[PDB]
Amino acid sequence: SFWSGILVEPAYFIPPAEKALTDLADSMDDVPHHPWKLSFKGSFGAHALSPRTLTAQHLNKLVSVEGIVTKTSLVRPKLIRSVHYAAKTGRFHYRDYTDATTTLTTRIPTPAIYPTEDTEGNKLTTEYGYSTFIDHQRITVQEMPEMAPAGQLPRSIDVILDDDLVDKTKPGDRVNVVGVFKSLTLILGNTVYPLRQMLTDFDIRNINKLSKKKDIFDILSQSLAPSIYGHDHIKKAILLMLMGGVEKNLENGSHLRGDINILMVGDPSTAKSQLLRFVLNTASLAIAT
Amino acid sequence: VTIPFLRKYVQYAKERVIPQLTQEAINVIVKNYTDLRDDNTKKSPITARTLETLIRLATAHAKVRLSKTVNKVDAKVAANLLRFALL
Amino acid sequence: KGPKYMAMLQKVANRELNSVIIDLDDILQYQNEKFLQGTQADDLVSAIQQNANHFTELFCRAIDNLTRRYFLYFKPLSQNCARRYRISSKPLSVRQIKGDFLGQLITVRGIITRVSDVKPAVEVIAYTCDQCGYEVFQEVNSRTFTPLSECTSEECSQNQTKGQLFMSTRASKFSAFQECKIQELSQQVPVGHIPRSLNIHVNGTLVRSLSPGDIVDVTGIFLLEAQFVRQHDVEERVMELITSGDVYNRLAKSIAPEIYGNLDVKKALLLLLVGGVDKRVGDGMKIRGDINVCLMGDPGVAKSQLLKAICKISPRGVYTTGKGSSGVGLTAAVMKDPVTDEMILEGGALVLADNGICCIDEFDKMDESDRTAIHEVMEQQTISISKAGINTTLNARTSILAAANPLYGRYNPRLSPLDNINLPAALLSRFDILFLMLDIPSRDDDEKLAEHVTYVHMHNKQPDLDFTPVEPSKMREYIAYAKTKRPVMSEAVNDYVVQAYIRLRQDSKDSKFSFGQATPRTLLGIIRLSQALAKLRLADMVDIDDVEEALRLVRVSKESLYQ
Repeated sequence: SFWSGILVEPAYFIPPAEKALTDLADSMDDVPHHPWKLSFKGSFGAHALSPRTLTAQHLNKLVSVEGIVTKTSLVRPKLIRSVHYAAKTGRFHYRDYTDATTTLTTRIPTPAIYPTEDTEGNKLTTEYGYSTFIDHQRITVQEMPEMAPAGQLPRSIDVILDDDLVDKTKPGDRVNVVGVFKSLTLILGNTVYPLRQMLTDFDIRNINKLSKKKDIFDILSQSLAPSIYGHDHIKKAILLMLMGGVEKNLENGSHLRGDINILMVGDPSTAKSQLLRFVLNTASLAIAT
Repeated sequence: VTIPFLRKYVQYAKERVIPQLTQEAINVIVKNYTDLRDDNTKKSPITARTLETLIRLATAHAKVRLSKTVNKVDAKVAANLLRFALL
Repeated sequence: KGPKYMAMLQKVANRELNSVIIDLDDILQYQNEKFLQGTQADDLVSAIQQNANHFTELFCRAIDNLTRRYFLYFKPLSQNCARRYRISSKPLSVRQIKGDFLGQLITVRGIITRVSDVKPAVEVIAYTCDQCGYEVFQEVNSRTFTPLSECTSEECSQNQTKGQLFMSTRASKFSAFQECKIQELSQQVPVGHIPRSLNIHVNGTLVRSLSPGDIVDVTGIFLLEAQFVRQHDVEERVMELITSGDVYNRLAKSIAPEIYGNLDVKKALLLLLVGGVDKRVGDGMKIRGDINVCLMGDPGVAKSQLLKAICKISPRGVYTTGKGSSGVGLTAAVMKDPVTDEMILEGGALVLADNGICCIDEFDKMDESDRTAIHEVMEQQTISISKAGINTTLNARTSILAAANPLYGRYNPRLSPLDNINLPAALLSRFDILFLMLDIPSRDDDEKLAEHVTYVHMHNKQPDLDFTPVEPSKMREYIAYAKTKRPVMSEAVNDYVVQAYIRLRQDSKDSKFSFGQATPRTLLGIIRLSQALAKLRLADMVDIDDVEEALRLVRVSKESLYQ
């Protein structure tokens, strides 16, 4: 029931668990003298899905979604508490600030005006430094090009980020975010993890049977494009090109290049523009520009 | 041979087998690089980066056959690809 | 004298100074005096470190117990006072800011590339009236403000009339405001990352303590409101590098071992990054104590690897290019600031790399505007500009490493080297060492280069010779220890130097394989290379062994053309 309540109502199940964690942190420590957060991992079942299939259903429920990030905004500090000083008497005052991104449930909106005046009416100053600052980030993530049905458009979503995890995001890397699909539509990302044909046991027997014959390479190079006459050694190099290298990483030094690069020139009469469609439609993942 | 077979072939070679060098394929590629470093006087410049690309392809062929280490014929087919693409 | 703070208050009452400096060492000693007498300490050093903007407005009234004649500033405690009595002042990076340090006093270390002019920023606006006489004063805090045309005096509240108010530029308190961009240090940045910047807003008497082209340690609060600025196990590591024997050849073959041979070219690169001795006559004339090395070669041998290894081992090494933004990447251009309505100057590649190796890849692919600025820092140490907006003299002590190729890619034996090299006589006449790294195909020597590249591509380890390649920190420490040496030439080496110079000048002063002539700058470079060779041997004197090595070096630098 606790598992089902976490999976269907995290707004009513996540704050008592973090209250228990803060009480356990206070009970486990006996020295004198801040909140504590939580994080999850593991299989989700039907909650783990592609962002293009992410729709208006299961709003309140927590969503695990993987993909590729496109943008990472500038780190921006925000005020959650502002302090001030009264020089007429030398006192100190403070005010707190709340919004819809600090709690999972929506609180009653309190638009607290910044104090430009005292309640008595005296002058005051901005005590910059005793007032805490919490930085936030706004990143965008869309689906991976290998799992998505390539030919369509990618759908991206926005993640609002807290102070804690602001140094673990960069564009160009495969990522898997875990958050809550709140709609004031965005996800409140609490857990980020930075990180295709199925193989049977019958296909492995066929590739193990074709591993020791010394006539395999020529017929595999000839079998990629039957609509193009000739050019056997060029597609031999194209076969060696699309399979790859080794990507050797040296110890305490720079990495070594495993990728190969091919440039093709000649008269514009042949199938150089017809070979790119074949290498785009037959590779594992390919991008043509 | 067909379209859904070579994709599985390429990804199984990419995920399982990593090839390593042998003494039988170092000397023939050393001989080929020192013989071409001919082309500089006749038709094309040969650089140091090309040394790296001359064994990358060998490894390639050695992983096309998915053997655990390289062979002399991989360097021979890389030299044959070089003779076709250079001359 | 006696109570120094009351004496400083007497000095500000004598109207001789306008700056107040408060240290934490006196606070620590007063805390020790109060704690050893059994009294309550009630810690100040753990309270000054957080929210100093409230403390600079709160302790100012305690000193005082609109009419501020002085300016209050702070300075933190050093590490020597931190280890004593057993933090608050650590050297912080801009990548080490974490976001949550907004309001702590921080000491940042870095180079300064962008500075602005001193401008008066108002703090309080004074308004005067002729109807009541009560002059009012409003306080501004942001970048902008609005004019208070409505009267808020104590006499116009109980009145029908609400008469016009005027502003006073004399009774209003101003401040010498200046913005600056601190940049991240070169060896403190991580692997692959770029040195991002940060903004520092200074006010008052600290406004002229920041001249661009230097390394600084800035201590201030983080809103950056600076308060104080300053500017600039190991013996076992140097003695175990010395005791192995043949220190010069070991340090030569230790740097860049992923390439084949060329011990002479990279031996002169070792003498190039060790620098030499800067000589001052003390009569208003300074000569260069630097070397500038050319690498002219045909393709096929590696050129960017040696250049990258020199910039990776030596600190403040900046990689440049031939075309692109190079025209603005070698001089200070002008641009509009996106945070405020002012024009700032963008610095080139010669200003963030002040004391170090400045390298140029594809030297013949540049233009005349790049060459006229490269030759100016190649001859002497100051940048001179004459365009509209800035007319200053920029100090720069850099070592020029250049990599070039001929007119037709490779060399030509039927062509003269003055016709093979497209650079003019004044450029290579200033160049003391030019390396004709020419490749010649052979039967025996090419196999070793092939064996070496297959050995380094087989695995990351070096060949099994009876020598171990030294890590970057040890020879970096050796270069920093050898740089403080000041060698003095003798008379027995003087009589060899003048005879070799006379013979070289007579031999130089006109055929098919000839190039250039003997200049006194080459003699000065020979003297500088002999000083660098004596500095590498950590000697106080220059022996006869350095000049005979330097002449052999400069003659074998051109001896490869006969092959």
